[PDB]
Amino acid sequence: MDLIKYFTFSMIIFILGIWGILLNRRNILIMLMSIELMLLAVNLNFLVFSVSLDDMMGQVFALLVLTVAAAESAIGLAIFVITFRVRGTIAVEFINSIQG
Amino acid sequence: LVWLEAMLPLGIIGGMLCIMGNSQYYIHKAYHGRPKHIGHDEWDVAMERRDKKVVEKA
Amino acid sequence: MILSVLSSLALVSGLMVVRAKNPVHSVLFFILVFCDTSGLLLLLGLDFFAMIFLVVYIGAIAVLFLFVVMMFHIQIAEIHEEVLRYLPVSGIIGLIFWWEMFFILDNESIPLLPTQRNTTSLRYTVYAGKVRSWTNLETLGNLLYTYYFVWFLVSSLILLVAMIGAIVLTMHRT
Amino acid sequence: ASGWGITGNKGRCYDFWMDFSECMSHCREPKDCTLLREDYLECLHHSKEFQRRNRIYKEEQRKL
Amino acid sequence: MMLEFAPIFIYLVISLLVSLILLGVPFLFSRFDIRFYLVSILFLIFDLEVTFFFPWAVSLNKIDLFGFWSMMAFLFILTIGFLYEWKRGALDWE
Amino acid sequence: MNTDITALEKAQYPVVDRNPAFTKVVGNFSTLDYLRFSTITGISVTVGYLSGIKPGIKGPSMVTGGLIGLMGGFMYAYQNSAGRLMGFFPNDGEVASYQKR
Amino acid sequence: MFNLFLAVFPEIFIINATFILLIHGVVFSTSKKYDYPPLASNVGWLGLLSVLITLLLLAAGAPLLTIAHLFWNNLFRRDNFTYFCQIFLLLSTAGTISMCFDFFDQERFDAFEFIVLILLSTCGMLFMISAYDLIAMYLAIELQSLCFYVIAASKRKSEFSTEAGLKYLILGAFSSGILLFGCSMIYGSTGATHFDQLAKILTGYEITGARSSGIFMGILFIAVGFLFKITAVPFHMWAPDIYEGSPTPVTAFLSIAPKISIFANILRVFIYGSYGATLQQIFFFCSIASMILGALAAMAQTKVKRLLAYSSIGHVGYICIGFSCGTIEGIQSLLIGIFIYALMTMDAFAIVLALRQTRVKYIADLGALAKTNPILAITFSITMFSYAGIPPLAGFCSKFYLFFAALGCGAYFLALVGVVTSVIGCFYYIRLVKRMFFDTPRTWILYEPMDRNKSLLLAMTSFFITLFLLYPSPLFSVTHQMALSLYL
Amino acid sequence: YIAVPAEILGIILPLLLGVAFLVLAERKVMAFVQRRKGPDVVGSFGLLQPLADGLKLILKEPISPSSANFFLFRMAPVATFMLSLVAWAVVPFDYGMVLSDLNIGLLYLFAISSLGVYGIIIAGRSSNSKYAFLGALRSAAQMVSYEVSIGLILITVLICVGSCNLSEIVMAQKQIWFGIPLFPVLVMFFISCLAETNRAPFDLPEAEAELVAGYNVEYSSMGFALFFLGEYANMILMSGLCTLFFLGGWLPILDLPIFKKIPGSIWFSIKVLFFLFLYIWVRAAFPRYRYDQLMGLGWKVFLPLSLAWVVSVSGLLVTFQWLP
Ligand SMILES: C[C@@H]1CC[C@@]2(OC1)O[C@H]1C[C@H]3[C@@H]4CC=C5C[C@@H](OCCC(CO[C@H]6O[C@H](CO)[C@@H](O[C@H]7O[C@H](CO)[C@@H](O)[C@H](O)[C@H]7O)[C@H](O)[C@H]6O)CO[C@H]6O[C@H](CO)[C@@H](O[C@H]7O[C@H](CO)[C@@H](O)[C@H](O)[C@H]7O)[C@H](O)[C@H]6O)CC[C@]5(C)[C@H]4CC[C@]3(C)[C@H]1[C@@H]2C
Ligand SMILES: C[C@@H]1CC[C@@]2(OC1)O[C@H]1C[C@H]3[C@@H]4CC=C5C[C@@H](OCCC(CO[C@H]6O[C@H](CO)[C@@H](O[C@H]7O[C@H](CO)[C@@H](O)[C@H](O)[C@H]7O)[C@H](O)[C@H]6O)CO[C@H]6O[C@H](CO)[C@@H](O[C@H]7O[C@H](CO)[C@@H](O)[C@H](O)[C@H]7O)[C@H](O)[C@H]6O)CC[C@]5(C)[C@H]4CC[C@]3(C)[C@H]1[C@@H]2C
Ligand SMILES: CCCCCCCCCCCCCCCCCC(=O)O[C@@H](COC(=O)CCCCCCCCCCCCCCC)COP(=O)(O)OCC[N+](C)(C)C
Ligand SMILES: CCCCCCCCCCCCCCCCCC(=O)O[C@@H](COC(=O)CCCCCCCCCCCCCCC)COP(=O)(O)OC[C@H](O)CO
Ligand SMILES: CCCCCCCCCCCCCCCCCCCC(=O)O[C@H](COC(=O)CCCCCCCCCCCCCC)COP(=O)(O)OCCN
Repeated sequence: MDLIKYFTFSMIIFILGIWGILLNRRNILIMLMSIELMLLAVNLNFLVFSVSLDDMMGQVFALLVLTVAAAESAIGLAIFVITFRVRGTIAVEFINSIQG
Repeated sequence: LVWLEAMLPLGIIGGMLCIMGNSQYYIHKAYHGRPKHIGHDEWDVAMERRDKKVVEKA
Repeated sequence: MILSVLSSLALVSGLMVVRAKNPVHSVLFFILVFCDTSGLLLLLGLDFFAMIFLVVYIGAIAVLFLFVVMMFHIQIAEIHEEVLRYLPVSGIIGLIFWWEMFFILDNESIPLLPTQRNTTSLRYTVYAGKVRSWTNLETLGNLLYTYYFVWFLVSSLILLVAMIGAIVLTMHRT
Repeated sequence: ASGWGITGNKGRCYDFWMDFSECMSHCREPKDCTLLREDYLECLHHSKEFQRRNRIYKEEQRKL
Repeated sequence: MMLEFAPIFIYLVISLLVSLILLGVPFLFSRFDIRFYLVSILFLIFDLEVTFFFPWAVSLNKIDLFGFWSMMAFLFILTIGFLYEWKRGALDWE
Repeated sequence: MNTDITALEKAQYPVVDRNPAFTKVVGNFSTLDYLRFSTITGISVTVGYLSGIKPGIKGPSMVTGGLIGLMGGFMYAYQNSAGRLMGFFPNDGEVASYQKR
Repeated sequence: MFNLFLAVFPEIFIINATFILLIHGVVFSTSKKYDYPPLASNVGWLGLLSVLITLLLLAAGAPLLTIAHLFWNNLFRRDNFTYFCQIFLLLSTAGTISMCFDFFDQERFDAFEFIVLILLSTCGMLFMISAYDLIAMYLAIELQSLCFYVIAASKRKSEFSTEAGLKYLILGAFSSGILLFGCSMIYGSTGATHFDQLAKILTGYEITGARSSGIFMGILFIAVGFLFKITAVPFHMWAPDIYEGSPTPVTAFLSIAPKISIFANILRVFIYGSYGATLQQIFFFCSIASMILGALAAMAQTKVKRLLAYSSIGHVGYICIGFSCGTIEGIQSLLIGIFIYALMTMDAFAIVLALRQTRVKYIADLGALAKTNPILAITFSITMFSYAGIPPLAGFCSKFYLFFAALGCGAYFLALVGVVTSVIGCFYYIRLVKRMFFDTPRTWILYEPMDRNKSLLLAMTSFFITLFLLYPSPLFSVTHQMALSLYL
Repeated sequence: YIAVPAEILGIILPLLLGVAFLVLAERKVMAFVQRRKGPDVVGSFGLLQPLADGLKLILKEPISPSSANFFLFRMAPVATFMLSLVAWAVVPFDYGMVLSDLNIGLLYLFAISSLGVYGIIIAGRSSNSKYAFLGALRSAAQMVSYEVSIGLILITVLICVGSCNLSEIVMAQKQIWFGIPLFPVLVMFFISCLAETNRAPFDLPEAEAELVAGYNVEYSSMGFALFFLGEYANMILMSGLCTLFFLGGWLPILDLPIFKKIPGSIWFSIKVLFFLFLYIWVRAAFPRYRYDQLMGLGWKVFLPLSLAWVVSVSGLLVTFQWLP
């Protein structure tokens, strides 16, 4: 039962990220945090499979995905900062001017 | 020679460090029968598990 | 059982990430999730990844999130909303994902039911692979820089983009 | 399929992989390599092994 | 082997208990500064640099010249980024 | 590091040297290789000069353009010379020099 | 050892040149002596030069790109298909850069880092085209995506640009996570990430009753990421907002190059791999949805940029019809449609960039253009009629294959939808012609004449659009060649 | 495993005593430099002063200001104290004298160091005081800045050793102590340790007289004591790490029978004591940098030099094939 238990752990993390997207319509910072949660779940999926399959490819890609997660968070938080600086607020009603 | 006053707390610190080493070393030795071996790898663990059988079943 | 404990801690901490009213609290719970993940990694024997998750996710990424969220001083009125009216939409979407995606491995990876017999004696030991065991660290390092070096360098390019973008978007030189 | 094992030796399922690949490299119909393919996938997931052992456990629970 | 991590967990539990005892016995008797974000970004980058250094450092005996120069190229890219940050004033706190 | 120069598409001309050394490839540079090299470098220097006038850095811009052109032109000449020695490009001169030395 | 790297000479050169330009720009932009000169145009010219030299290196070394293929096999795969894809990508990047100089100097966008980020994204897309493993594909996609996130937010004091960036980063990161999940499921189910290994494992079985749900959902999630990238409905709504809110040169660049790169990826993953009818049905349903929604939403638009965004969504629906029918002619038609759509989009955005010097925003702002600039109004009218697919303009090729694929595969509902959406598209395209030629507004907007770069690019693309179907043989042959090279 | 808690206590309790007496030793040495006596009334030669101060602290009423972060405010000192304690699980005092013989011990120490910042950050934010928050932000930035140089120096040692095992790092110095060829690296490491522990000349939280409030200004009773104890335990740990990496840990100065008579734990202790004395001496000798100056030093001086030493050591060892 080990492999099903390790996989459902990562799976609950992924579903939690999805739920965080669904439940945070006024809070886009938490939406970013939910996306990181999904990325963490995928990283865990690669590591578990590497062990289960006795193969190193899952481990190389896990490290590279960590690099991508870091760069993603850096750029995303920069964009958050400049949006806040322009508006003085992070409320979603001030980032809805592009439409139609 | 008054400066020797300052060497007492430092000596106490050094003795404390010696205790943190030696007390944990002797407790482990008493419990396991031999001192801790640095670098216990898969081979050593397999050796100990097989040696349990080779001893007890003799 | 131990995986039940760690998964329960991760479940609760993740719910706290997505449901805490204060975003600083969300960042702190996120840190608890990464600690639990590191515990799982230690169970898998991947101590390098277990430590790196602490160093990078908690030591660098979460610190960045905490610095940014703390200086924002978000008022709850700007991000508050009642979530009782989402229970149905989360129920279908969660259930469908639950029914499909927690059980996707079941048909391919059928679990071994633990029997009332000692199967431990059927574990076969090959001592040949135990003469010179490799750490997780050296197994990874045998591959990153020679056989898959191009992907390594592309990741470096990704980090360079991050540095440039951080400067160009936020810098206001005094 | 890569062959790099997590402990620094040949991966567990790599010889099965290579037999399957070598078969498919000259058999114009993949149905001729079905047996080797299912051997590779059995090495990855142990599905039939665990199913058979669960049958044994089931019969034990039925006769008790 | 992961055996050596168990004493660390028991050590953590004991240290936590000592902390609670010490802390609990006395109960008986709006100015955003971007430079912090920037230093966080720089720390993130060099944190990943150290991360990638670790396997390389333990693997130098096996990867030989090819691994050395591949890591050198990695460092060259990251150091060009560092030079960019230096010139732009990201390293000045005045 | 195990290496294998073997290409997917085989050479259509006689193979004078399967994996020519760097210095051998450079010494194999012909007059046409030098013409390509010099043309690419000169165009690059010209672009650097002309694009540098408005910012006021025409000299340094010439140097930057010239560095880009030098590297690109050398890479192009090396590409041609190595491809000729390997039989991927028409290599009458290489074959003639090979059948004699 | 050195000769092994002949397979990556183009990429080495462009990366090194990008580093040189980064150093040049940062050293002289900070120079008090030179009074902090703007270097966006200087670096732009040097980077256009670098792109052209990269194109020369790649085009002239066709066989050498396949050298040492066994050594490079676990990193990438270069062939005839990647050859032509990468040439077309470099040509598009060069054109987009050439269209940026008036924007640099008249707006005074002085940031040279814009050019560096464009060049790094071009490096990423080059590696995307040659990717032959899920890991390499993901890494190259992420490099490209991060560069776009940064450049979409380049007007960092603008509400519109910051909004675009924020929406892009959030939705892009979400879709990337979904795709990575799919990749993890496929690896866990097959033990492989290399495209050759995946082809061997998946071929001959598709859904033979005992189907790997892990393999089936990994494919689905990867397809969702791909569809987000090509702005296919229902994963499209990021595209109109990002296209409108980004700086117009960014919008022009995003409209062309990523499509080339990601379709290269889609061909080599799906077409070269094997789950099968399920995935062609995915692209079938998304094509129909994209055509319908693009037509209707474009009909609703009053602004030029949003109209072009929705037009591109509809056209990717038309293109994906070719991927769906799963034949050599389908692939060829998809490639022909990408080439022609790219040249038409380049023409349209050259006009838009020319008009942005007087801040064109609304379709009604084009009023009386046939009076204030007759040859410009005609040129823009040719582009619109080509977008509408009126023969014998180049745009007629996509309409012709849309109906060619429906009638033969038996798809009468698709033909119905194509007829309706083509008529709707023609209406909202000729509305622009009516605005420039038929209307008599009380207030006119007089536009500043375009620069030489855009006039030359417009002149060449306008001859191509009018005259392509007189001599279409080279495109037809080159695209048949590429379609065949995917499997042989 | 039943005897493991005894070993853990035999580590933790003498460490707490050692910290209590490190405070006294700092006071004594500082006084003697200043031509005064320092504590010499409370107990003979002032040796009972730490017990009296600790007793006073436990008998002090806690304040717990009316903040909205009631839990976080008390948990921050617990976090920093526990992190200071747990690094000692992998520290070897002699051959075989170590609680956890981690193969990944070097990276584990780096991880603990990286975790140390959260106690300070949370104390600053939770205290509901703009001065504490600003001071905590500055201190956190300084620690993360010098962590980069610490990590790169760690990599230099790792290149020399080829293993993350601390005991292996010690035994790799049997031929020569790493502090001899890498002496500038050792100087860099000691300075970075000063900055990482918020110690003079880098002690921003001690600069109240400079209008720079510390992160722990709102703390009283045992939360403040926990912060103080964690800081001094970290000073002892940094001295121990300097000893392990560059002075050959428990090894004798010379491989001779006369030196091999005295136990390795005593060698290790003496080297640690030298480094603690240098901590105190430096605090006694110099004024402090401003925040901006020390940040400039962290990013502009120590990072480039650490990276250069990484490159030079690796290149030299690869060239002549002297790698482990
Ligand atoms: C202010 C206050 C003041 C007061 C106070 O507090 C502060 O002040 C404080 C100051 C404290 C003292 C500080 C220090 C010691 C020394 C310790 O005693 C030596 C430690 C024991 C083990 O450690 C050694 O051994 C290691 C391994 O070799 C050495 O490693 C080598 O090798 C490494 C690898 O190559 C290299 O890397 C290293 O460099 C290299 O050195 C390591 O260095 C060395 O330490 C001594 O072992 C022996 O005992 C064994 C017993 O079994 C006997 O075994 C024999 O019998 C077996 C059975 O037949 C046979 O099987 C065996 O073959 C056969 O040998 C035998 O006699 C002999 O081995 C006894 C405790 C005491 C007095 C402390 C008492 C408490 C205090 C007074 C505190 C006090 C409270
Ligand atoms: C620096 C900062 C500070 C913070 C921090 O870092 C950062 O600090 C860091 C410090 C970290 C902790 C460090 C350490 C641990 C311990 C670990 O826990 C070990 C658990 C493993 C080891 O457990 C046993 O392992 C061996 C047995 O396996 C025992 O060996 C015997 O057996 C040998 C064989 O006969 C003999 O040969 C030997 O002679 C004989 O002795 C050995 O004694 C014993 O240890 C795994 O075990 C389980 O796994 C099994 C498989 O799944 C499960 O089996 C079950 O399922 C099967 C079907 O699947 C059924 O068939 C079975 O019937 C059915 O039972 C079952 O649940 C259970 O066994 C859990 C994680 C944790 C807490 C970490 C958390 C995170 C931190 C706090 C980090 C934290 C983040
Ligand atoms: C049959 C095709 C299918 C249907 C589509 C038709 C699309 C067009 C719609 C037809 C309705 C009427 C269209 C009226 C357009 C004719 C008027 C026109 O375009 O004249 C242009 C002429 O536009 C051109 O410049 C067209 C040039 C295209 C060149 C194509 C010829 C290629 C070979 C010729 C070689 C050179 C000339 C040889 C002899 C000297 C004048 O432009 P202005 O804006 O008025 O002024 C220009 C400025 N200045 C005069 C000072 C220079
Ligand atoms: C802060 C420091 C900056 C340093 C910047 C200078 C160095 C940057 C790296 C430049 C590339 C290498 C330049 C050094 C020339 C000497 C190379 C050499 O000595 O040849 C060796 C081979 O060296 C190499 O081939 C490694 C080249 C490193 C890769 C650099 C990347 C170049 C382009 C890669 C294209 C991929 C796309 C890039 C993605 C961004 C011979 O080794 P061997 O064949 O005998 O055996 C192999 C080995 O010993 C066993 O594993
Ligand atoms: C196929 C259908 C039929 C096509 C017809 C083919 C005929 C060939 C074309 C013949 C061209 C006729 C004119 C030649 C003489 C003009 C020479 C240009 C003068 C020049 O140096 O221009 C500079 C600007 O560069 C420029 O203006 C050059 C850049 C122009 C953009 C085009 C190239 C961009 C890169 C490739 C794009 C590919 C896209 C395809 C996907 C400086 O101008 P100035 O001195 O007036 O000062 C402008 C203010 N700064």
